Amino acid sequence: SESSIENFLCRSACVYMGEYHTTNTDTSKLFASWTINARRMVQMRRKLELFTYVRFDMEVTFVITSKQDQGTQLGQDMPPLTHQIMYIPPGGPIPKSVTDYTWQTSTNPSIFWTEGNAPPRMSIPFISIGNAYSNFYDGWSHGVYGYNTLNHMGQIYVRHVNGSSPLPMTSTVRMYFKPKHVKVWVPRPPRLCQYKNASTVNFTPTNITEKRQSINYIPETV
Amino acid sequence: YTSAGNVTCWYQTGIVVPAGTPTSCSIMCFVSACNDFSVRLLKDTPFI
Amino acid sequence: YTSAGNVTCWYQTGIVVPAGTPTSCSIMCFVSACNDFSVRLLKDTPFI
Amino acid sequence: RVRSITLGNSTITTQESANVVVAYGRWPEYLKDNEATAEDQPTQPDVATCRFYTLESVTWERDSPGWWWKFPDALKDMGLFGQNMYYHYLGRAGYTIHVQCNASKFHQGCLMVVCVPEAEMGCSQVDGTVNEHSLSEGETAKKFASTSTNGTNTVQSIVTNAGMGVGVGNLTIFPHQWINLRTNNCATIVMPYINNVPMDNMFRHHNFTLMIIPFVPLDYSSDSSTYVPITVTVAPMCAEYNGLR
Amino acid sequence: RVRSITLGNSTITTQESANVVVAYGRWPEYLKDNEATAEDQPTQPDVATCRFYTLESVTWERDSPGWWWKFPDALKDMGLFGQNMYYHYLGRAGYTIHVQCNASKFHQGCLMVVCVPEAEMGCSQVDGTVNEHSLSEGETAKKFASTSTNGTNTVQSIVTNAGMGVGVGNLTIFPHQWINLRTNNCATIVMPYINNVPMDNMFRHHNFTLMIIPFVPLDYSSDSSTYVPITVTVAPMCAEYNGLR
Amino acid sequence: RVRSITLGNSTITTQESANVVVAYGRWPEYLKDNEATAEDQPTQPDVATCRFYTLESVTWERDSPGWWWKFPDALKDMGLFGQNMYYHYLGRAGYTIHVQCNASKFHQGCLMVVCVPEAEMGCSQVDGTVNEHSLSEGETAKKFASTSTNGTNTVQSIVTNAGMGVGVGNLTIFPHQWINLRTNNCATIVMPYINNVPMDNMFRHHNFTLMIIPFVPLDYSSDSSTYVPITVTVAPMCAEYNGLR
Repeated sequence: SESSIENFLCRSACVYMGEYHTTNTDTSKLFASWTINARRMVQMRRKLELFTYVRFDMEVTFVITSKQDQGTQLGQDMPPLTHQIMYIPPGGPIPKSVTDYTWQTSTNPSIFWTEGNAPPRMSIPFISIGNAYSNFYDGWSHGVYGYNTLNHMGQIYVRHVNGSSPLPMTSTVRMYFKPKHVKVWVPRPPRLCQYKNASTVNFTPTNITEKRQSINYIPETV
Repeated sequence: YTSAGNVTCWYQTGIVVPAGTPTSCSIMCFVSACNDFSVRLLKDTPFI
Repeated sequence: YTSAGNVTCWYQTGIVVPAGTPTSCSIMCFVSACNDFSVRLLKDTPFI
Repeated sequence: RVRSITLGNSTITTQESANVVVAYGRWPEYLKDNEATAEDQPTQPDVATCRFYTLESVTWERDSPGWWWKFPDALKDMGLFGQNMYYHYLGRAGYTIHVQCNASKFHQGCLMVVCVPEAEMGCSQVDGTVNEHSLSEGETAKKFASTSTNGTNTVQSIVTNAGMGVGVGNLTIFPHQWINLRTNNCATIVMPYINNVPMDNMFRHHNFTLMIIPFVPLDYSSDSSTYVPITVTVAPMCAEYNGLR
Repeated sequence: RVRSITLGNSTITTQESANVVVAYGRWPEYLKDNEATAEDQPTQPDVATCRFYTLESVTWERDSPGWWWKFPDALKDMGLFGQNMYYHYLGRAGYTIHVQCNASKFHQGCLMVVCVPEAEMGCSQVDGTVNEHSLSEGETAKKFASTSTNGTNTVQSIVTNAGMGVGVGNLTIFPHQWINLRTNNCATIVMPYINNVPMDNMFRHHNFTLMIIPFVPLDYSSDSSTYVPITVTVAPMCAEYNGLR
Repeated sequence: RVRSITLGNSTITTQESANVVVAYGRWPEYLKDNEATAEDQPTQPDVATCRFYTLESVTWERDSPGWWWKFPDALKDMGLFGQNMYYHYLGRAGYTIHVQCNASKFHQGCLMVVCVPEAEMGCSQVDGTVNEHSLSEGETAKKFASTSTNGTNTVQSIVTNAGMGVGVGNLTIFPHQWINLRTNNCATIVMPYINNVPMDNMFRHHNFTLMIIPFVPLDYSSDSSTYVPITVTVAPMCAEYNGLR
């Protein structure tokens, strides 16, 4: 009952933590971004690799905390801060500044949230023109080995929702991810070697198991 | 220092061959679970 | 320069024997006709 | 107690005491009619795709780590089934694979024969990428190694990790068969079409991989033959392509 | 065509094509109820007496005259069945004996396996008496000799007279089985309890004797193994003792 | 799976898995009654003609071209059936022929066993004539040669032409059986009486000829026996003679 597929896979986890400012002199530090896949979380990756094909919905919750920068200026009286969390489907426009037009496109779903309230949450369906996702692909992208374009799942972007000339602030977002209504096909053996990077199956050769003293050795009984 | 059962194998007779066959040989073991197996308290694995 | 089919035989693995058996060996072929065979225009044979 | 099987203009002979593994319980079949009714009409050759194709034999010696083939494109030069790979943009098929040995009662050894879907392989250099030639050579087999390999763009082919980063004793999770020279010398595996889409292009994707791996090495004594031949025969089943009209 | 048999926490494996000799047509059983109704109440262990006990293997070489064991007291150190021999004053039981060989098709030889009730043995000195150690050593086998023996208090163990003063070709009168390396390698004998009283004390009386005797010696050639192992396994049946309350 | 057959005061043992060739579909039988009703009355011995007669074994070595016997007169010294050949002026009979080999699983070879009616043979000299001794020696076999022979009055016995001027690969047109040391070692042929008259004299006519011819020579290795014995056993069936009263 605890070994069913749902109870084994449907569990929440922190998969990305990022920081972003209201004012800066880099302009890439003004927003945070994440590409959705399940290959940079080493514990979820291994449980997912026991199968060849998967199908699930996604649920994402966001925990967001702010701070005034230790730069100099005190005595402030500020209202609570507002944030915008945008999801981009596969085949959507990507922003490059925080002032871009794509933060207003009608087909990118978006959430507006102010601090002090309950943590925000959105639910994404199975988004693929194929019939399942694949954890393993023995092919070419059209050319990269092992990468097929049916596994695109979208992106998430987060910014502040101030007006003009805002006050300096630093925020941190943590994303909690959970698959739901899961189905799996074609079981596989468990990964025996350590993972080396996030896109390949590359590995250094590993021992089959650890040694004992002799082929007869059994430890003394208590 | 286990409190578990054990399995051992012994030579009852020895291996006998005709002329022209290899002298040494090998045995292989396979393990599996039977239908009445149960598990509880999902946790994290100690291998990665 | 025939316009006929052909048959060939290939070594997939090689022959493996124990100790004390002959090394080489032989194959034999037998031919026959199946029930649907027909012949026409009796003539003289070219062998005597 | 010998059966003779004819597919098309091919004939092979097997033993009626054979054992057959149907991969996941599923026999091959046509995608029925109406996944994509209107402008996706398929066609099927059924001419000289259903016929036995026999590759070259491989030679099992005392130190042989193993062999592997990729499917398809092990058949890209095989008569009509290979012609159809160039004329058509999409296809699909199941297969029947026979593996046979020729050995005596004075030999000994043990083989695993396994069919692995999506067998993605690793590079010999951890921050490298695999080449197209090092993954397959068509109807010629690639070889596993007994130690860890080097060189650029090569599959890391140490046989204990099977090129995939797992323990090779655990490949029994896939459709597999054992050949123990003591008790049998043949193996049949029937594989259906397995993908996450109904059809696909047959040149830049390897559906599955056939592997043959000795777990107990070949042994013989005084004047037996020093090798054993292994032979592989493949018959495509229920092949189907996009319509051209 | 292999059967797997479990008695208690023991498991062994045999072939389903076995042949079984039931000694005189009689299966073992309990003395029913009322030979000695009033103050002779028995009890039965049925706990870990019904279980396979396996002795050490013996080694059959080119010049092996033979082996013998005494029953009981070949089992006086065997777990619970041996504990019950010390706690109880009277007992009885039947037995199942399996004998197995491990040999190849390049070996040859022939064994007789016989169970002899009341196998009273003679001394090496005609006006002498036999010792208790020279009759048995428990779970270790005694050995027959190929010539006539000497020394005091020893059984005269020349193998042609089997220590009993008869011709050894005539022991087929007892429950017996042949093992011909050419055709089989196993033998099962089921022995009931045979005495002239219903119960008895198990320490100063040997109910029966198991003997194993080669009639055609072991032969092999160039680089086969030079010995063959023989293995004996015993399961007590319907054991029964005097009540203690 | 062994059968034991007794004819008269003879007993032989065969395997119940035998295969039997009845020559042209016809079992032997008596010419019924009334071909020659009035003054042609026959009689039948049925005493010690129906019984197994066993000849001497022949020795199959590495270079053995083959053997042949003539029927009858291979039995002119065989007890009663031979006495009847001298007492009676006309006769007839059918036969059952068993041929057996004694070989191991480490030997190899292949034999044809064929029964040929009217096997008229040619002379070694083209303008010559064959002798009576060179056609048969009774219960001793004649031998084929591996090259062409010479000398006066001798059968030209090169084995590829079988002494008859035909190709030896075509003798399968006659009642025949194959003995492949790999799969069987025995052959039974049941021959009826075949002539163009109902009875005949048994001294100046050879009804048929039994031939045994190796097509793949005997091979063995290191310390196996260097020969293989072949044994022939004959039982006459439904013998019948002219009445004497």
